[PDB]
Amino acid sequence: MGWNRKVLRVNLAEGTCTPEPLNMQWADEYLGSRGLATKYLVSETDPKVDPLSPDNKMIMATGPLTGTMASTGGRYTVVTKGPLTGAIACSNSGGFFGAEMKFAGWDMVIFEGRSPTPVYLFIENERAELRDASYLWGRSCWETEESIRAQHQDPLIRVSSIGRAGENQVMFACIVNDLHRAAGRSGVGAVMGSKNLKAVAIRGTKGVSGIRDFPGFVRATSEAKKVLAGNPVTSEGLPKFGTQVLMNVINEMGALPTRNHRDVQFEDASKISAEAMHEKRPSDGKPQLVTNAACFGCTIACGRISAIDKTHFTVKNNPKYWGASGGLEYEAAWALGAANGVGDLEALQYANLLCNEQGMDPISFGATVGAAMELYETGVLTKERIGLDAPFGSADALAKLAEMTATGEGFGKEIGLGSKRLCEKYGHPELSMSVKGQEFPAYDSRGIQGMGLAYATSNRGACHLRGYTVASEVLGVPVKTDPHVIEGKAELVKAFQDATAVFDSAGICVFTSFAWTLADVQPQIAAACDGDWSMDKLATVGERIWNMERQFNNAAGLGAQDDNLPPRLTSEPAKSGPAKGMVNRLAEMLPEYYGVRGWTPEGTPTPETLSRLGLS
Amino acid sequence: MGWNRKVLRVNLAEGTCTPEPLNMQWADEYLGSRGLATKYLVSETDPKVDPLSPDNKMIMATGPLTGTMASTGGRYTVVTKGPLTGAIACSNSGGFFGAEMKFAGWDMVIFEGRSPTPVYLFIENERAELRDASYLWGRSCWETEESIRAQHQDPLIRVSSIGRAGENQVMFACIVNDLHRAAGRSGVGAVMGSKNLKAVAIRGTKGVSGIRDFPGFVRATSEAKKVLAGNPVTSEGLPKFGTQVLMNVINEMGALPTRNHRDVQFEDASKISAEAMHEKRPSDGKPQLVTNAACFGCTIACGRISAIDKTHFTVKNNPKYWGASGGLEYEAAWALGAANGVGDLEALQYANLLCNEQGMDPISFGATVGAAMELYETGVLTKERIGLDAPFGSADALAKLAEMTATGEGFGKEIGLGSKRLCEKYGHPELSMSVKGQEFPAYDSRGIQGMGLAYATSNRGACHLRGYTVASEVLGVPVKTDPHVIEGKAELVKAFQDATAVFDSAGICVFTSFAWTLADVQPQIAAACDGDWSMDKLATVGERIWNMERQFNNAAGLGAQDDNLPPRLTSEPAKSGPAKGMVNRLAEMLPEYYGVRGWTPEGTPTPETLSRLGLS
Amino acid sequence: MKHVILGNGPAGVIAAETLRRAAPTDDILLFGSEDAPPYSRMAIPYLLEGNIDESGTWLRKSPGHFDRLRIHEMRGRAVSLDSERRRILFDDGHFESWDRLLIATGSHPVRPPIPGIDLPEVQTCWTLEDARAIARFATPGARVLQLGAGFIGCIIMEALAARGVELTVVEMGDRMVPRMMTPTAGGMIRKWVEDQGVRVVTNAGVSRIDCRASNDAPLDVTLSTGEVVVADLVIVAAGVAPNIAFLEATPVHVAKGVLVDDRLQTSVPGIFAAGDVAEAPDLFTGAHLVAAIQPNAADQARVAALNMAGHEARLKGVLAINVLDTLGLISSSFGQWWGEERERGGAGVEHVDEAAYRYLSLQFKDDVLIGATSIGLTEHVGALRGLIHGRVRLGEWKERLLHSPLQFVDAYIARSQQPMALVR
Amino acid sequence: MWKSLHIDPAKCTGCLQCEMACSYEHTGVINPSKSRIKVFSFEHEGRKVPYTCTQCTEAWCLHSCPVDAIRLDLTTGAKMVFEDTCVGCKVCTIACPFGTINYNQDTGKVQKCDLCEGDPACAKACPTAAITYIDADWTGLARMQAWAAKANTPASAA
Amino acid sequence: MWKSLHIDPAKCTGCLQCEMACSYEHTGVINPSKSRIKVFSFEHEGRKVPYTCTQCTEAWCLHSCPVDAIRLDLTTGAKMVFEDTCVGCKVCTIACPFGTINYNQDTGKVQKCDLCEGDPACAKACPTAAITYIDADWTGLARMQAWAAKANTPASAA
Ligand SMILES: Cc1cc2nc3c(=O)[nH]c(=O)nc-3n(C[C@H](O)[C@H](O)[C@H](O)COP(=O)(O)OP(=O)(O)OC[C@H]3O[C@@H](n4cnc5c(N)ncnc54)[C@H](O)[C@@H]3O)c2cc1C
Ligand code: SF4
Ligand code: SF4
Ligand SMILES: [Mg+2]
Ligand SMILES: [Mg+2]
Repeated sequence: MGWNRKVLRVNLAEGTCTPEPLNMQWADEYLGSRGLATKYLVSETDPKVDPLSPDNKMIMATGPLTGTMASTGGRYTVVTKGPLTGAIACSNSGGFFGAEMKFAGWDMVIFEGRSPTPVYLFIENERAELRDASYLWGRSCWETEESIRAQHQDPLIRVSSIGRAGENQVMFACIVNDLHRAAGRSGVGAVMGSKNLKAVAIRGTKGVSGIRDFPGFVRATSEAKKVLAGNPVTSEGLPKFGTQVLMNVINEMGALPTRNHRDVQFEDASKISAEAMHEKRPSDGKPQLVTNAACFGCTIACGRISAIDKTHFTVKNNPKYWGASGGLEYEAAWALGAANGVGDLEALQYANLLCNEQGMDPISFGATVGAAMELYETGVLTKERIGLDAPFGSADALAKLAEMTATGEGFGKEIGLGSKRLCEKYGHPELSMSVKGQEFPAYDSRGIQGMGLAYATSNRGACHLRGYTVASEVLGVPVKTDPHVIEGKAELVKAFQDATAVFDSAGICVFTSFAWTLADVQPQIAAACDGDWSMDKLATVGERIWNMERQFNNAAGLGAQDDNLPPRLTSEPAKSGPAKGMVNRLAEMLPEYYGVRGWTPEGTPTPETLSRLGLS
Repeated sequence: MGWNRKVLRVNLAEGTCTPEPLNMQWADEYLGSRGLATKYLVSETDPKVDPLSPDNKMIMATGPLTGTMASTGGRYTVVTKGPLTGAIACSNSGGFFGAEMKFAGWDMVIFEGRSPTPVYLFIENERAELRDASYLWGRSCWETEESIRAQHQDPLIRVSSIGRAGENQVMFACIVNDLHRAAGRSGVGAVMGSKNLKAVAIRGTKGVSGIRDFPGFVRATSEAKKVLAGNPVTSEGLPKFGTQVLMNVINEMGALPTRNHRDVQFEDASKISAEAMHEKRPSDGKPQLVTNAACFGCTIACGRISAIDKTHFTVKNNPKYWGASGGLEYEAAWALGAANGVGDLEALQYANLLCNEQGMDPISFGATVGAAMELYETGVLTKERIGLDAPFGSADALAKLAEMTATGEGFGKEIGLGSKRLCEKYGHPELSMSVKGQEFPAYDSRGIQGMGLAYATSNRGACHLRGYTVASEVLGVPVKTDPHVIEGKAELVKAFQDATAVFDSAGICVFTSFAWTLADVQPQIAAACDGDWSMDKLATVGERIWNMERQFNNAAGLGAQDDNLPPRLTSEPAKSGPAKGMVNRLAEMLPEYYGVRGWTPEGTPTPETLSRLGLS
Repeated sequence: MKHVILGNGPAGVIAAETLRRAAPTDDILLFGSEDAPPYSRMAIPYLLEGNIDESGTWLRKSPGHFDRLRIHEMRGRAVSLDSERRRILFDDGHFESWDRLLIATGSHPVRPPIPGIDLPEVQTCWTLEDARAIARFATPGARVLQLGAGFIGCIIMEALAARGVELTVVEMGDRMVPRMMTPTAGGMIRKWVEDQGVRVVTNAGVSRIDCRASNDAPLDVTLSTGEVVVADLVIVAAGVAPNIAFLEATPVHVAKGVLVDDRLQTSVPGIFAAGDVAEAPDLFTGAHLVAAIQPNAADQARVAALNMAGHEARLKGVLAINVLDTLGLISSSFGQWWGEERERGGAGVEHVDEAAYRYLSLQFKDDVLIGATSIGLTEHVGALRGLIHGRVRLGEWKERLLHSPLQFVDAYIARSQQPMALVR
Repeated sequence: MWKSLHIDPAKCTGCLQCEMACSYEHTGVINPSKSRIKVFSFEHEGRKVPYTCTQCTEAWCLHSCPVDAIRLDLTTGAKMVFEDTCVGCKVCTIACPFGTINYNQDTGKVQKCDLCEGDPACAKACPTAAITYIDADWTGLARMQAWAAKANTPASAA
Repeated sequence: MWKSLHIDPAKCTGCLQCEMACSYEHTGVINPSKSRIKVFSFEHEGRKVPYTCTQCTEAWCLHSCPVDAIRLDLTTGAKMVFEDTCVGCKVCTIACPFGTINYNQDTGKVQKCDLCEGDPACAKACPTAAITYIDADWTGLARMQAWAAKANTPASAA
C-alpha cells in the first residue's frame, strides 16, 4: 500500500529523534496528506494556543500516490496553526522533495518544541540527525542549498529551507524548495523560524515498495494517462501558455480588480499577458520565455522559464540576477501588476525574483503595497514616514519597497505586518481587503456571484482553491452556468469543496481535474491501497474532512460573525464592463448554504450530521 | 630535532669512507644548510688555494626541515669555492634528492682529494661504497641515470651527476639531478669534474624520526599551510603561469635589457611571454605547455612541462628530442631571448633542452653568446675565425653555437671561457657585463636603483637572489615604495639580505616569502628543533652568517675595489620608456650602506660588531 | 535437493560456503577421513619451527562456525561408488545417497622402492602424525638426511635448518628446483645454501638403508657413489599422486588425474571435481595438466560450486605460480619460464648481478608476455600474473620492456587499466 | 538489423519518467536512484540533458576485465555483463572515459545499459518523444531534412 | 552506506604529500617507502597516476589465505589483515592480479590499505583534491556531467 508506516517525531528541545509506527484505522478513514496530518494535530494539541510559541507543532506529510508511476504524483503538504489568521493552515507544494521523502522510507515528519541553538536536519534512510547551522543563519535559500550540497559532496540531495523573512518573522513568509515552487499564504515560514530550525536535507535510496497490486496499478495508470493526453486544455493549452492565459479572458468579462479594488478593468492588461511574454524585445530581439518545465512525474509541464533583460534600470548594475529562473504565474502577475496599476513586465520579473530568493509571498506583499499606496494617496501617510513618493503606477517605488521589505530596514518593518494590521494601526480598517486576515485572490466578486460565497465560507481565509466555481461560470467544464444568478449555488460550492478535499488528500495535482474526474481516480486508489475504496467512501471521506476542519476552527474561537465582506464590495457598484450596476448579494445565499450543509443557522454541526459521518 | 647527527667524510685519494658525528654547539648557532656547511668549509680550509686543484673541498648539505611534512621542505645545497669568480659559492637545488639523503640517515657529505681513476658513489642506509665508472665517462646525464638505474635493478634510486661540459671543465658547468632540475652559477660542475667524480646515487629506507614534539609540529604545519593557500599569488598566479608571468610586467616598466645592454625595451617580448605558451600552434592546434609539476612536499606547483614541435627545422631530423621535458624559466627565456634579440619560441626550448642535457648554465652561456655577437658586429671577430655569421636575431647561429659549446668543438672552446676572459683576450674589457666574474640577471639597474646596490654588494658576484628589492618596488608585498628614489634603500637591502639568509638556512623555498613572514616561520622551527629559537636569535643568526661570509671573502684577496659597475650602466642614459634619461647612482648609496652595516669605510668588520655577534 | 562433498580441505570448505550462499534451501554434507578439524597442510613447516601451536593450523577458528550456515559434518572414508543408481558405500558399513557429487580428495605421497624403507626412523612429511613424529625425533644436535631437492623439499630443508641441526640433501637430478627455475638461478640458490651451512651432493641416488645392532642408534645409508652416511632421521620427499581409489570400475574417465572441461564437470552428468585431483585445460594451448597449488584449488572450487548450484560460470584456464623462501632468499616464477622456439617469433631478456644476488628474466612469444622468473623482487610482484593471465597486447611498450624490464606495472597501467589517462 | 537510442534534449522537461521505468524493469521496486540513464539539469542556461551509454565499438570496458565477464551480442550489438562470472573488482569503472557502467553495492556487481534485448522500456514511457529507438545508421535524417528546408532560402521577396 | 576512494589522475602534481601521512599514521615515522598508496610517473608524456587497492567483493587474497588471517569489516566494507594470526607465507602476494598487498620485512608480515576504519588520512592531506572519499555507487557522475555538456551541442551559433 502507498503508505510506508513510519513517523519521525523529533524533539527540537533536546534532540532525540526516535521512530514510531503509523496509526492505521485512521489512514483508511482520512487517506492521508490532508486529513491524517490535521487529525494528528487536532488530536494532540489545544486550539486556544497562540500561533507562535514552543507549544505549537508543525507537520510535513505526503500522500499514498506520492512518488509512484501515476501522473503528477509528487506533491506534499505542511500543516500547522497559521500566525496570519488564527485558524488552521495547510500549504501544498510540489517540486521534487515529497518524492525523495517517500523514497527515503518515511511519510510524515513532526516538529515540536524550540531549539536553543540554530540547527538543521539531515536524513539518510534510517539515520536522522540534527547538525549545527550557525554559519548558515542569515543567508538566502539559494546560498544555503548550494552550501549544504557542496559541503556534503553529493549532487543528489534535496533541500528545503527559508530566507531572511522567515528569520525576521515576517507574517507572510514561506518555505522554498528547488529555487522556486514554494508554499505560502498563511505564513508558515514564521512558524518554522520561530522554532529555530533552518533547513531539511534528505537523500533516499530505499525505493517505494509495497503496492498491493503491481500489474493492476500499471494498467490503471496507463489507461488514465490516455484521457489526459487527448484533452485540448491539458495537451496544448497549459503546456504552451501556462496559467497566465486566463488574464485577458478575465479582463474581457470585467471581473479583474484594479487599484485596491477600485476598478473592475485594467487598461494595460494586454501588456502583461502571455502574448506579451511571447513577443520579441526591441533591445535584443529575443523573447522573455525560454522553455517549460515539469514537476516530478507530471506529463503536463505547465511550468515557466524566463530570463530578465540586461538593460533594465532595476538590474543594470547587478550581474547576480542575469541567469535563468522561474517565470511569472497568474497571481504573481496580478498582485505585482493590476493591483497597483503597473504595466512594466521587467519590474514584475525583478520583484518575483526577489520574492523567490528571499522567501516571501507575492500576493500578500502586492496587496499590502496597494493598501499603502491608497493610504498615501488619501493623505494619512506622508513622504517623510515612507521615505519615497508612492503614487499608483510607480515601478521604481515597487522595486524599492520590495528591497526594503525583503531586507527589513525602515518602512519595510511596517510593511511586514500585513494589510489588516497596517490599516488598523492608522484608524482605517475599511481599506483592508481581507477576510479572516487573508487578502483576496485575482477574481472579483461583483461580476461573479459564486466566488463571493466561496471567499466568505472558507476554512483558512480568503482562498480560491478550496472551492473553485470559476471552472463552471467561465470555462464551464462540468456544465456551463450563468455568473449573473444566485440560484443553485450552494450545491455547486458543496460539491466543488468535497471534490477538492478528496483531490488534495489523494496526493496529485489539482489541475488534472480539467480532464479527469472521480471515476478516473477511483481505480488507481483501489489498485494501490487496501480495503474498500468506492465512490460512497470517497464522498464520505471528503465530507468528514471538511466537517472536522470546521469543528476545530469553531473550537479555536472563530464563529459566524467573521463570515462577512468589506463594505466596498457589497455597497459600491461597478464602473465599467459588462457587469454594470451590480453588487454582491451574499446575504441571500448564506442561510441556504447553512441549511444545505446540515448545520445549525449559527454555523455549528448538528448531532445528526455529526453522528452520520462517525465524527463523534 | 630535524638533524640526523652524521657526516660521511669520504677520501677520494684512497677511498676510506668513514662515518663521523655532527658537531653540536655549531648547529644551534647557524641552523644548518647554509651556515653549518660554510662554517665547516671555513674552519678547516684556507682562503688562498686556487679554485680547481686536489687541495679544494666540496660539501653537500641539507636543512632541519628538509624531508618533513612542512610545505616546500625538500631543498639541498652545494658549498665550495667557485672557479668562475674566486669567491665562496653556495648553490641551491630542489627535486627529490635532499629528501632521499635525509631518509637514508645522513645529512652532510664532504668530498676531499682527487681520485686517480673515474669513480661514482653509492649509498644504502649504512653502506656507502665507491665503484669504477670508466664506462660512463663521456655520456650525458640522462644516459648515466638510466644506466645506473638499470644496472642496480631499482627504479627508485635518486641520482645526481654531471655531463660532458664538466669533464671538459667548461667554466660555467653545473650539477643536474632529476632530468631538468639543476644547480648553476659559479661553475660548481668544474669543481665536481676536477676530482674524477661522476655521480652520486642514494636509496633510503629508514625515515625521518627525531622530532622533539610531534603533535605540535603537525598542528603548526597545518596552520601555516592555510596562510599559503589564502594568498592570490601562491594560489592562482604561480600554479597557472610559472615564473614567466614577470616578462610583460618588467617590459612595461622599461627595465628589460636587450642586445647586450644597448636597449631597455624589447619589441618582441609579447612573443616569448607566458601567454605565448598557452596558445594553440597553427600546425597542430595544441599549446606548447602540457601541465605543471611540483618539487618534494611543495603545495604551490610552479613547475613547467613543455613539448617541442616535431616540424621545426632544428629537430625535424632528430627523433631523440620528441618527448616531454622541462620548460622555460624566466631567466633562461631572457638570456637565450632578449639578451640576443631572438623572437622565436621553439629555438629557445631547443637551446634549453641542450643546456639541460649537457649540463650548462643558460644565463652565463646566453650572455657570453651576446658578447661574442656584439664583438662580431663591431668587427673584431671575422667570419673565418667563427666559421659562421652571427648577426643579432639569428636563431640558426644560436643553435649552432649551442651545439658547438655543449660538444666542445671549434669556436665553442673559446665561448666556454666566459664573457670576462673572452673579452679580455681580444683587448676589450669594457664589453663584459659582470661584477666579480658573473654576468647580470634579467633586471636592469638604470630604472631601478635597489637592484644596482644589491648587485654591487653581493657575496658571490652579481646575484639577484641574495638581496631581492624588486618585491618591494614592483610587487610591493610588504609595502609599495618608489623605484625612482635613492632614499631608504640601505635598510631595505640589509633587511632583505638577512631574511634571505635565514630562509636559505631553514631549508625551504624562497617563493613562500610572497605570503609568509618570520612570524609564520618561527613556530615550525621552534617545534622542530631543540633550543630557544626566538626572533632575536633568528636575526642574530642572519647577521652572523652574512658577516662570516664577508670575512672569508675578504681574507681571500677580494677588497673594496671590486664593488664597481661597468661604465655603460653608469654613463649611458636610457633611450625610451618611463625611465628615459636616467642613470645609476651607486656612488650616493654605497657609503650609506657601509655606515648602516657597521663596517669600516673600506668594507671591513669592526671589533665592536664582531664582539657583539660573538665572531671572536 | 542434496549435495555430498568428499574431502574437507580448502576446496571442500570453499565449495560448501559458496553453495550455502547461492542456494539457501538445500542439504549439504561434507566428509573427511582424518581425526582433526578442517586444516591446511601448507602451515605444517611453521609448526616445525615452533612459531605457532598446532591449533594455529586450523582453517576456520571462529567457534561453532559450521552451525550458523547449517552445514552437516560427518566422518568416514569412501570406498565404493555406484553411479547407475547414485549410491556411495563407506568403509564402516553405512551407506549414503546423493543428487550431486563433488570429488576433492587431494593427493598422497609416494615412496621409492628402496630396501629397508619401512624402518621406524624413515618418515615423510605430509600430515600431522608425521609432523609429530619428526618433532619427536628431531632433537637439537641430531643427524638428518633428506631425499629430493624440489619445492616441498626446499621448504622442509629450510624448516629443519631453522630448527638447528646438521643437514644433508641427496638429489637424483642435475640441479636444485629443476621444474621452476633456470640453471643460473638454481646455481645461485645452491651456492647461497652451501654458504649458509647445508651440505648438498648432486647427481647421486640412495642405494640402500641398513639398520645397526639396535633401534636406538642411527642408520647407515649407502649412496650410489659408494660413500656411507650415518643418520638418525631420514626424510623422504619424492613426489605425490592423486587419490583415485574408487573410480577404477566406473564410466568416469580417468588419466593421471580426473579429466574435466572448462566449466568443471567430469564425463558423467552430475559428478564434479576440483582441487589436486582435477586435470583441467591449459591457458596457452589447451591440453590437460595437473597443478597442485592453493590458488588453483580456491578458484576451481568456487567455479565448480557455482556451476553445481544451477547457475552458469566459466573458467579461463590454469597457470603455475610459485614463490619460495629459503634461509632469507626470496625467489619466484610465473608461467612458461623456459621460453619458446625462436622460429615462431619469440624473444627474451635476462639481467643478472652475481655479487648482489639479483636476477630477472622476461619472455615474449608474440607481442604478449609469457613467463617470468626473479630473485629478490618482492614489491608489486603480483602484476606479472595480471599481465600473463589476461593476455595484454603490449604493442610499442614491448620494445621498452626489452631495454628495461622493471617497468611492468607501468605497462600494465598504460595498456589495460587506464589507457585514456595519458592522451593529453 | 541493428538499432540505437536517439536522445533529443530540446524536448525534455525533467519529469523523471525514464528512471522509474528503467529501475522497475530490472529491480522490481520503483527507485530512480538505481537506473542506468540520468538526467542532468543546468540551471543557469535552463537546459536539461539525459545521458547513458553509447555502446562503443572499440570498447574500453570490454578489454580491461581480467576474467572475461563482458562480451558482445550479435543480435542487438550490445555489450553485456554476465553477473555470475563478475567478481566485483571495480576496474571496469576506471577504464571507461565517459563515466557509465557503475557499481551496485546491494548485490555486489556492476551495471550498464544493455538495450533491454532490443525492447527499450525508457523509450515507451516518454510523453514528449525526446527518446526514440531508431536504426543504427541514418540518425541524422530528421535534422538534415529540416536544415535542408530552412537553409535554402526561397526565391521570394527578392 | 559504504564509501570508497576516487582517484583523478589529471590533477596530481607528484608532491608525495599523501605517502608521508599514510606512513606516519601506521608506523610513526615519516617514510614514503612504507606507504600503502603509490604514485607512478610517466616522463615521455608527463603524467602521474596514483595507485591503491580497490577492495574487491570476491577478492583473491581472502580466499587464498591458508590460515584465515584476512577478514571483512561489515561497517566500512574493507578487507583487514589481523597481524597476529598471519605467518608470512607470502602466498597472498602472487595471487593478486594488480599486486597491491605487499610484504614488510621489518616486522615480517604483510600490509594493504584498510580504509583507516572510515577515516582516510590521504584524502585530507592532498591539496589539489585528486583523492576523494565518496559513496561507492555513482563514482562517475562528474564525467557524465562533463560529457553531457560537451557532446550535446546547443542550438546556438547556427
Ligand atoms: C607455496 C606452497 C607451499 C606448500 N607447502 C606445502 C607443504 O609444506 N606441505 C604440503 O604437504 N603441501 C604443501 N603445499 C601443497 C598444498 O598445501 C596442498 O597440496 C593443496 O593446496 C591442498 O589442496 P586440496 O584441498 O585439493 O588437497 P587436500 O587438502 O589434501 O584435500 C584432501 C582432503 O581429503 C581427505 N581425504 C582423503 N582421502 C579421502 C577419502 N577417501 N574420502 C574423503 N576424504 C578423503 C584428506 O584427509 C584431506 O583432508 C604447498 C603449496 C604451495 C602453493
Ligand atoms: S500541472 Fe503544473 S503544477 Fe501541477 S504537477 Fe504538473 S507542472 Fe507541476
Ligand atoms: S567488475 Fe566485473 S565486469 Fe568489471 S572488470 Fe571486474 S570482473 Fe570484469
Ligand atoms: Mg504552493
Ligand atoms: Mg637551482
